[PDB]
Amino acid sequence: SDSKAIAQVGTISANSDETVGKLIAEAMDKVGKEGVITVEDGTGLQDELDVVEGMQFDRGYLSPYFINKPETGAVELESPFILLADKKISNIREMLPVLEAVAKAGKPLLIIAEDVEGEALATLVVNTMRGIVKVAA
Amino acid sequence: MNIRPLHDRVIVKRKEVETKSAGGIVLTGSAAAKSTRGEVLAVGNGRILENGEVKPLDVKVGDIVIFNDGYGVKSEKIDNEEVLIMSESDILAIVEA
Amino acid sequence: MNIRPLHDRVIVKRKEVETKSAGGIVLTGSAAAKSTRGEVLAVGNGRILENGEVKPLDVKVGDIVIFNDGYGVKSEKIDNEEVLIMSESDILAIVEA
Amino acid sequence: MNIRPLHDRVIVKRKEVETKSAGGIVLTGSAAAKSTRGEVLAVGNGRILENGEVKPLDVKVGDIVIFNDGYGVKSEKIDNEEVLIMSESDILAIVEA
Amino acid sequence: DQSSRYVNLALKEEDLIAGGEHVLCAYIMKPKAGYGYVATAAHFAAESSTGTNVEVCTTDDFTRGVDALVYEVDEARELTKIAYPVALFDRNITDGKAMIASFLTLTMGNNQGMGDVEYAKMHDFYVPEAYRALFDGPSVNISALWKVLGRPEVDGGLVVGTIIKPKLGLRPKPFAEACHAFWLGGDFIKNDEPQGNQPFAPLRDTIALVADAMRRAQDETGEAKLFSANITADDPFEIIARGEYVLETFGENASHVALLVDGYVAGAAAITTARRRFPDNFLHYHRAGHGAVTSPQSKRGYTAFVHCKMARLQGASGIHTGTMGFGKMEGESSDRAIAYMLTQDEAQGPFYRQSWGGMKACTPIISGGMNALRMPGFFENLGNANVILTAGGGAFGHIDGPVAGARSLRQAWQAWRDGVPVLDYAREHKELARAFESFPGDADQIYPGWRKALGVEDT
Repeated sequence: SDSKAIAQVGTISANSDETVGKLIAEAMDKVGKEGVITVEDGTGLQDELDVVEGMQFDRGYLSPYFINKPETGAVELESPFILLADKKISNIREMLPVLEAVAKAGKPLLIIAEDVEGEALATLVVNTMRGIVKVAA
Repeated sequence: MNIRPLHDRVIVKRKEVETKSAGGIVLTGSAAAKSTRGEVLAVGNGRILENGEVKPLDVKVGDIVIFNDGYGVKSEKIDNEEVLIMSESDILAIVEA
Repeated sequence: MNIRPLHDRVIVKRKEVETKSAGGIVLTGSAAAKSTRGEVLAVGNGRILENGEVKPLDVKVGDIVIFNDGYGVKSEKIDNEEVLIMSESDILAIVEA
Repeated sequence: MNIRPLHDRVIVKRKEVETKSAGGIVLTGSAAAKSTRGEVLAVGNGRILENGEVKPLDVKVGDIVIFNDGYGVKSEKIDNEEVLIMSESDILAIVEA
Repeated sequence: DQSSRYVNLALKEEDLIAGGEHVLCAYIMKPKAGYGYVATAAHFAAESSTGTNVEVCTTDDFTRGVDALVYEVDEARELTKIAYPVALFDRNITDGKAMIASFLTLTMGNNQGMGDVEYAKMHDFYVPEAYRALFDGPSVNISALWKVLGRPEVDGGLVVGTIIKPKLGLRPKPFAEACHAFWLGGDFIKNDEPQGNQPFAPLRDTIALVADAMRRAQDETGEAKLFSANITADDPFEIIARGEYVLETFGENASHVALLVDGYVAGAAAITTARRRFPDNFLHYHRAGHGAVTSPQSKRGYTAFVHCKMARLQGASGIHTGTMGFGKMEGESSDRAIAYMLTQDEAQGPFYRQSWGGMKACTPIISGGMNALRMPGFFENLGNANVILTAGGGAFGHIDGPVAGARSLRQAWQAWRDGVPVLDYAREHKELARAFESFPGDADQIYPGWRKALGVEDT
């Protein structure tokens, strides 16, 4: 159970490399007992450990214009509302009362949806670009 | 140029289209919406029907009205403005006050 | 806004839709059902045809009516409310009490 | 509720459907048949056309009638019973005596 | 190559046709200048069978059984009629029906690599009365589409379809949504000819997304619908993979699947492959690059007559025929005449009179598209509608675009089939009321005075 003992069984199974022993002993600590570890081909000569915290998933912004930190090339929203639509968004008809209510609140909004079609996306692009509501989809 | 609609015809111009303030807030994008509202520009001499005297149409110039913008409604270019031509029947209602 | 329908036209607003009490008990989901009933908001001055005098329409403001909700009925936005506009012939019957 | 059909309209209810006594004997299954016979529940004030006086309709309440159960009849839900609404011209004959 | 033995004008067209001794193809063939015509027509028959190029041998020279023969030839009318041994068209193992890869290989493909044939447009052919039932043959076709749509198996008429608006660049799920919207309208769709695995909208996601859109649209309309997946690929096993995937993707509606093959760029190997594992599904022939052959810009390859008449032979459940109202002349490659040739199993072509017992019907697929109102005129000229639409704004400049208009022009036939034409079903069906309202470009004159009987104020 101790970090040292785990680092040995790591080292032995690795065929006597202390680096992986330390690295795996570090990973096991930082991710916690319920955490998950994976291994993949790197690029540099060194081994490296990346730890992700909270929730992460492989979906990006639906348009570049949502980029509000173009120095980073990224979107960040603070205290955002989150709308969870288990559907296509196709018409702003669907959004109007929500966007007004979010606009009433003045907080930014993140949309996570099955899809956001050009009409809705374009309308969000105009309203976000012109600063009426901060929105990402 | 002024124009005289030759009885039952009415000439109007439509109000603003796709008002950029949906719910007073969201600057809506285009939705191919067209306003059913217009201003009465010219009114014909009256109604020729029934061999009665030509009774006038009840709308007058400067009336603001709701009209059915159907395929029967034509449109024309005058003084480079767009205008619309319709029967009295194609007008649905008058915008009062 | 108040509106005056320009003879023979009639304007109403629809009653509630998909009343959630089928048999008075079960909360129905959507079945795309629509109520054929509405309340009369304004009534035109009368009927102009046949050279006769413009006799009044029989409905009056505040009437509740059954109407044929067919393609002749149009719909419009007023005070951000929806409203409906129809001929008298699209109203089928008057609902008392 | 009572309802007044608003001129030329007549309200009926259909008689029984698919009488289970074919030849008075054999119980027909469902065979898409619908009775042309119904009982008049309400009758409109009359016919307004042609600028004559509003003469009454020839049917009266409690008449039993053969009607064209075709594309012209329309139908509505009242007191949870179904009823049918048609022109007098939908009614083909009175089965009298 | 060679003309000796390949000239066999002594063969009687009666025993060839009614005796069924040969498949008989009528070509409007013109040589290049200075070549002997009969030699070219006979030499073209060699390319239309054994090849027989420079030399043929079987350890002891000669080869003489495989030859397809000219049996009528006439230089000044450009006529080249070639009779093909039935042994040329080897039987497919799935059904015992001849591989159409051979037929194209021997008519409008590798045989057309002959250069001194300037063109050899086949205007008609015949296939032996009996062995015709053992031509590749459309085990599914309009008649089976009717069956899965719940229509009667006789004169189930127009299976309505579209070319998705606005054609290319529409991403898979917008494309699937345009399919959904169209399927809130009508019945049938295809992928576009570039919309294979090309990166703008690959097949798998599109067909997965389009299949969902079909089920959604079905659930929201109460009627079955169909999609034609672009299986056309450079690898026949990727074609099979696309075909299997679409069937597996539509699953409970796998019988609804159509298989779009851009058969001219795909070749008849792709067609033959898409017919093989998929006999219970609709092979949709499509006409990429067809300007090289069928269009008036060329005299080579197929006429639209044989293009689609061979789609019968292909087991192409349907084929892009051109445009349903065909100009200048009829019988000679008219889409209207083709719609007879494909949908009626007893017809006259411009050189051959043929029955189609046992082998089953083929479906004309219409590009460009009549409005919902002109089509009951085509139906009245065709005496049936047993075709598929696959067109854009010409049929789908409806007030609801690809949507309601695509329901409308199905019911436009149904009224014609009731002998009422479309006026009645526009009184019955709102989409057709909106269709008379959308298509006054024909509506107010092809079927008289709808405006008073149909709809209400302004229709």
